[PDB]
Amino acid sequence: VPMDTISGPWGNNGGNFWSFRPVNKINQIVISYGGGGNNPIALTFSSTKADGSKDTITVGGGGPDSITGTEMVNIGTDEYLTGISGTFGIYLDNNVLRSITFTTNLKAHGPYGQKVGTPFSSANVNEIVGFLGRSGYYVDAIGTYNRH
Amino acid sequence: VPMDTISGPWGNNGGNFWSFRPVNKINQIVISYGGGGNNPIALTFSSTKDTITVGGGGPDSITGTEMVNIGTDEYLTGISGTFGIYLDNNVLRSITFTTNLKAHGPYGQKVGTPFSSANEIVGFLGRSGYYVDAIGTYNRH
Ligand SMILES: CO[C@H]1O[C@H](CO[C@H]2O[C@H](CO)[C@@H](O)[C@H](O)[C@@H]2O[C@@H]2O[C@H](CO)[C@@H](O)[C@H](O)[C@H]2NC(C)=O)[C@@H](O[C@@H]2O[C@H](CO)[C@@H](O)[C@H](O)[C@H]2NC(C)=O)[C@H](O[C@H]2O[C@H](CO)[C@@H](O)[C@H](O)[C@@H]2O[C@@H]2O[C@H](CO)[C@@H](O)[C@H](O)[C@H]2NC(C)=O)[C@@H]1O
Repeated sequence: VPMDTISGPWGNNGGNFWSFRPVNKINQIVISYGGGGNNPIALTFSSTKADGSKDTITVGGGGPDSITGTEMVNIGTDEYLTGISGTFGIYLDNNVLRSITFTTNLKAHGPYGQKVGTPFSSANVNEIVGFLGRSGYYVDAIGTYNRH
Repeated sequence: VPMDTISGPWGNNGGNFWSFRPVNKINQIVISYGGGGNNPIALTFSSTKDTITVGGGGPDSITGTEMVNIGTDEYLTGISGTFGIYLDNNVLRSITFTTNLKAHGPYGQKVGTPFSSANEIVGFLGRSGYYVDAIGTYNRH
């Protein structure tokens, strides 16, 4: 049984594995921030079905950390995710996701968070049809599922 | 400059180092529990005022406490207990505080790997975060 090509994951081995590849396009992403600054702590990916129901996952933000702010990625009708990039660095003695950018066929959304630490970038070829990685209190790792 | 004899510590490398050796006798120990059960999450050592609390660094709410009251002619002499897994953490599961008079405990659930010290206990040290990762004693004969 064939399975979608994984790019990455990028990051480290903390937290718990997570995966989300819905059968319908991911049209909305919420970046949750903590600590009063631009510190990403959680990601929500959602895909709205024709009937009004949503496929959704939230990863990271597994702790008591108060959500202090959110940013959103809105993916339009003739828009689709093509690439991701960002940085992994230290947030409160944790090597985690520090910034993230979501590229579509139409624009780059972001940067979301703080451009600090070790950078990573997906291969510029392609459609991103899902995400996977590791998370706990924050986002420990992230990669993509891909289909050309 | 001499320093008091350390026994142990026992446990693992989790959490942060802690240490408490007061010049006044430790007369009370509070054992804090979490998750509605017999699961120790924090230890408070207090002197006749010197005090420390170790563990309980999480949002985990305290669901109960128990107390050792050390008598005026009583003093700590040994410790023992177990370490094991509590919510994906290899931490302290039970502890017994022995004095010249009696063993106090056990406090918690006697599950996991046992330990026991080989005297007066004059303080404690260890590692802690959300729970108690390690524990040992300062000693003076
Ligand atoms: C529920 O408590 C656990 O998770 C705490 C947060 O760490 C999680 O999130 C990060 C980032 O996403 C991730 O990398 C971790 O793996 C962990 O996720 C958990 O992963 C395990 C599998 O590994 C999985 O089973 C769990 O489901 C998953 N949790 C969730 C909610 O999904 C963690 O506290 C963090 O621990 C790391 C070191 O592992 C540390 O760097 C972080 O600074 C610290 N976070 C915070 C907010 O303090 C919990 O562990 C605590 O307490 C334990 C018990 O006493 C200790 O053994 C741990 O070491 C840690 O204490 C911290 O220790 C570091 C030094 O090691 C010290 O700098 C901190 O001060 C101290 N914390 C305190 C309060 O003193 C526990 O794993």
